[PDB]
Amino acid sequence: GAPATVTEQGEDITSKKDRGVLKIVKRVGNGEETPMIGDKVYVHYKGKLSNGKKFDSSHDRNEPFVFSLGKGQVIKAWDIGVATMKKGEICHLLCKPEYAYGSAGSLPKIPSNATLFFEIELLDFKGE
Ligand SMILES: CC[C@@H]1CCCC[C@@]1(O)C(=O)C(=O)N1CCCC[C@H]1C(=O)O[C@H](CCc1ccc(OC)c(OC)c1)c1cccc(OCC(=O)O)c1
Repeated sequence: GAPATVTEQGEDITSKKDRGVLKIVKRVGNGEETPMIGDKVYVHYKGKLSNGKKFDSSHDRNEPFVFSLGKGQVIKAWDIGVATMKKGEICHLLCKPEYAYGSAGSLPKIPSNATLFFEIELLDFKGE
């Protein structure tokens, strides 16, 4: 399925080249511009564990997830991955635990040492 395909065929987008964050572009977005550090970014996402269990979806809440990019407001894989996206882009992101919740996890849904899969759609970005 999609998690196997990004694991086996994804692009390593880490600066370290450590395979910690892998990406496949699923829907090509608009033009060339990507968001910059400090931009307010609006996204929709769904996330799943390596055991196949869904853990969250913004679509199910009928509102986007909003954060400021590159400020450590989200897990490392998301600051790294969203920074690569064009407006309107949908991608798949595989996140090894060192770029996600590590050995701690996030109770109750995320266990220790968890590799995470996300589908992410970048809706918009703007400077404040
Ligand atoms: C079950 C996983 C998780 C549980 C908390 C709510 C969100 C959650 O359901 C989830 O799907 C998730 O795993 N997210 C939410 C969408 C962005 C990616 C990821 C996330 O980063 O959530 C953070 C969790 C807290 C956090 C922030 C920064 C960290 O490192 C710098 C970090 O490391 C372990 C952990 C989150 C949750 C809620 C809001 C967030 O930012 C916007 C805001 O603060 O209003 C961010």
